[PDB]
Amino acid sequence: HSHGLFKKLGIPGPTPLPFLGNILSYHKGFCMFDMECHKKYGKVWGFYDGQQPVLAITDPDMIKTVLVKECYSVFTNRRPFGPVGFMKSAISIAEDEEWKRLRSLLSPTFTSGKLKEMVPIIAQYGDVLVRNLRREAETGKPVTLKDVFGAYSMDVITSTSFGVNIDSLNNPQDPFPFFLSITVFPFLIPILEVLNICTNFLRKSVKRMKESDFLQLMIDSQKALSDLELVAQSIIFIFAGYETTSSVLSFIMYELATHPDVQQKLQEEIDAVLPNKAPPTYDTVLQMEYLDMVVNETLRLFPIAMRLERVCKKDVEINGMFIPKGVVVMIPSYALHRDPKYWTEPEKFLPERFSKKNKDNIDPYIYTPFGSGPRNCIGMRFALMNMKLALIRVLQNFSFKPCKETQIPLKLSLGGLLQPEKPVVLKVESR
Amino acid sequence: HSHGLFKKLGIPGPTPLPFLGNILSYHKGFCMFDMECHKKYGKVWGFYDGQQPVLAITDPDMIKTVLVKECYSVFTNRRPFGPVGFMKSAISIAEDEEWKRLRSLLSPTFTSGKLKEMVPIIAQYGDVLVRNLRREAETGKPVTLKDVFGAYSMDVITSTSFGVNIDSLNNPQDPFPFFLSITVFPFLIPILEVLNICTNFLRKSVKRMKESDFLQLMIDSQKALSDLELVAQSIIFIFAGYETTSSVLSFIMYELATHPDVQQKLQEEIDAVLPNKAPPTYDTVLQMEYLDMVVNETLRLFPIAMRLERVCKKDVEINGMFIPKGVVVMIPSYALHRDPKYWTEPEKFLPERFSKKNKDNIDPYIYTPFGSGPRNCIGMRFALMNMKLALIRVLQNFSFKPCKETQIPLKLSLGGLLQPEKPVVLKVESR
Ligand code: HEM
Ligand code: HEM
Ligand SMILES: O=C(N[C@H](CS[C@H](Cc1ccccc1)C(=O)NCCCc1cccnc1)Cc1c[nH]c2ccccc12)c1cccnc1
Ligand SMILES: O=C(N[C@H](CS[C@H](Cc1ccccc1)C(=O)NCCCc1cccnc1)Cc1c[nH]c2ccccc12)c1cccnc1
Repeated sequence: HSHGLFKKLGIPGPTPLPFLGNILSYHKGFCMFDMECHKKYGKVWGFYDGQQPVLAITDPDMIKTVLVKECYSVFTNRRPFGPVGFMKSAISIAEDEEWKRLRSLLSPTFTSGKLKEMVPIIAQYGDVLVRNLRREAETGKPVTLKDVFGAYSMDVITSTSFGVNIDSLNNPQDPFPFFLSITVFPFLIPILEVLNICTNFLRKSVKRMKESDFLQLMIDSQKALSDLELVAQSIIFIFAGYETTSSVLSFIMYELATHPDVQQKLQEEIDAVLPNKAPPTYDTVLQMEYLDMVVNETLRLFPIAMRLERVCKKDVEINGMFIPKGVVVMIPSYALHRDPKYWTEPEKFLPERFSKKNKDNIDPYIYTPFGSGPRNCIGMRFALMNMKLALIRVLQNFSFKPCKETQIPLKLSLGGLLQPEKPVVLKVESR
Repeated sequence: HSHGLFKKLGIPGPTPLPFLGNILSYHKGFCMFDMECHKKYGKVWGFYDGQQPVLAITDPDMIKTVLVKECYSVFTNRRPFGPVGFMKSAISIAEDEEWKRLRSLLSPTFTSGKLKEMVPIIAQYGDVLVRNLRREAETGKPVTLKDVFGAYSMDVITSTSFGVNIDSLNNPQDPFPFFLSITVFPFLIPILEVLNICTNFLRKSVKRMKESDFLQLMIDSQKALSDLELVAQSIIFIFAGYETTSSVLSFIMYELATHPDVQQKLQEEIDAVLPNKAPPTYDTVLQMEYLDMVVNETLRLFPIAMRLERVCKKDVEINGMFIPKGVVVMIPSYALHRDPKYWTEPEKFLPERFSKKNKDNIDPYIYTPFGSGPRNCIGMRFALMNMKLALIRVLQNFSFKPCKETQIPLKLSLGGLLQPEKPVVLKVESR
């Protein structure tokens, strides 16, 4: 019934099938859908996830309008996500006024100082990361990167926010389809919101963080903060600092392997700023510009978010286009990062895109790997530091080459989340 | 899970059973529940319709705060009602900005002038109402009031808004449980919102009001007005002008019958202002004060709405009480109209409560038969005029006495909506 909203507004888009909308088109993944749609319809198009209208925009001013200018007023919240349960109070899932309070309460966790407090602490598990890697390198056995990176990433997040120290080769107490049917049956979300389909593992263990850091800064600031809400924020932070940190690290190492000129040119800078394999510090990391380039260029090819979303909470007319209340506005971050109308040879890995000679010819509303505006990635600065500190210690000791079973070229997960089809396996040699 | 919100806030209320909340207590009707709860817990209490917290308030300043002071900001919308379908666009069901536009677009329908245009037109079907009554009076047969009143009321609404003239003794083309399960399964509302469970009778007939009045004033003002939205507003107006007008008229005549001193004292005023059985006009109706008293006192005993409701759309602290977002605030209009801490002998029918000698000792936030603030009854003035014009022509010609089968004392419908258990049947004699 509601499948004529874009036929009405004169906005092009793929013809939706009843009930399904255009979800059958996701058979190649969200990214191949947005890339094709970006070609088919232009700067603006609209489709339907079930009965839910999605408006895709690609205009830098419209994107600046949505994510920044009209954030607090109209585009405060993301698509409703359920069933969540108590996790409705998580910052990334909370809406309107409740989200504003959580954003203020958790913002001072990633100040330039609180991050600088974390550099002496992060410098530990990188040496566990090297020593765990020196074992699988002295034996000529190819290495699953996400295993030893995730083992590292998990070690970082548990201490940077709480303080628990665990080598992630022994028992790691941290375990963690149908979401398609959720889009045809979003009416089933409130259904599952009563049968408590939301494990009690950390729901009582992290709840029993009696402690009698991020965990410190929460009870210290407790219209204040709750406790079951404190657990939910811990779950969000623990996931992000693990999966996002590890997945991107595998992405970077795959590119350094298939582009050995970029791997050596980066190794030459690390030994320069840090001679005699010096331990990386807060200020020596921010000095390395080629490392910043390699990180940014990998995030162009693999923005793990793929899409930025905002629910339009009332009728508006942004940049000369009427947008009705309830529409989910979408920024195809993946399709924008590979749009040839902005990037030269956009499928190629070229870190020189982000050189200070060329970093000005890049629109920060086309390149948006961390979002933008008041609801951008809250851990953007931390994640950049945690990854870079990891990249320094690893490349200071090991080089990386492709293996026989290394998937070249890498296929993206044609499924839901931005991951590789096959895991990233590379040979590791010792310098 | 959410059954501790009032246990937390220190707000008293009946202990909710899981899933059901306190809906089993509705076995005597909403009114006997609110009256008892008003006694048990005092100025403020809270219960649960399923999993849905309801906060009942009785404080005149708090009521003034909710319905008027913080209407546009926090208490804009009523409880979500579904499945509705296209009727989501009806003014009484629409929310926030969409409702503001509809309220402005439909407000000038009931100006003092547009109503005055309707007095010469309403004066027709009252004579059909008398002539239909003179037949069942010359025969000594008791009369079902709501039949001949509803036949009258329907005749008024179809012409006052569109223009169609029909004696309501021939075929009337206007026909019109589980809502309890809706409260335990409000998660099922979005479910039914896709299977179009919302007849096409006027959905295409009223949609085919080509006309090529309320209907006039809609296309004339067509960020403007739509057409399927035009149908929905017609359905709302047609129901209200029928059921509310007829039901209250039966209520008034029952009270005049069981209180013949009030019936004669009212008949004496009507013949005074309108001698020689003069036709009532706009200004002769507004002059009759005892008729205004009888109308108001009946609306005290039988406020057909029973309850006023507002969804609290964000955290607030009104009159020194914190109220969390999502709570449905409720004004027990029925229980307030019979509260002995404001009314003397509140079960007795005493029109002298509203005499200009005593109409000042009445708080207009305790007596709220039409709501209050920007979202009060939009047809308040019209309905008062339509009923009073009907009461004049009827009492000018007939007196009313109780019958053998007349339910004395009247039992209210222990069910959902404010109606009598048995229909109102009274003997009609000719003056
Ligand atoms: C390479 C690593 C990461 C990338 C590329 C990334 C990217 C993003 C993006 C694109 C968004 C959405 C922004 C928007 O919609 O405008 C986001 C949100 C968010 N990120 Fe990250 N992120 C990363 C790591 C992290 C880390 C380490 C944390 C640790 C706490 C984190 C916490 C969050 C939270 C809480 C949100 C939701 C913010 C809100 O709704 O207010 N992320 N991230
Ligand atoms: C004796 C007759 C009537 C009584 C006692 C009555 C009472 C009420 C009450 C108590 C409300 C809710 C106000 C609030 O929540 O604050 C309401 C709303 C409403 N009434 Fe009436 N009403 C009557 C007749 C009518 C008539 C004849 C119409 C014709 C159009 C009408 C149209 C409406 C509408 C559209 C609303 C919803 C207003 C909104 O949501 O903005 N009513 N009425
Ligand atoms: O994963 C989606 N997330 C949100 C809705 S809640 C989700 C809840 C969650 C918590 C923990 C683990 C998985 C899921 C969440 O809290 N995730 C951020 C936390 C980690 C993180 C990841 C990346 C960067 N930083 C931090 C929409 C979204 C759209 N675009 C985004 C971009 C970035 C972050 C979130 C979003 C999504 C999954 C499937 C279907 N629909 C939505
Ligand atoms: O009937 C409820 N109505 C609303 C929700 S939508 C309802 C939709 C409707 C339209 C037509 C016929 C029946 C129902 C509506 O449009 N009705 C006003 C129109 C007539 C009218 C009646 C009286 C006075 N004026 C005009 C809540 C409400 C709460 N208190 C009120 C007081 C007055 C009006 C509405 C409300 C209710 C029924 C069962 C369960 N929940 C809600």
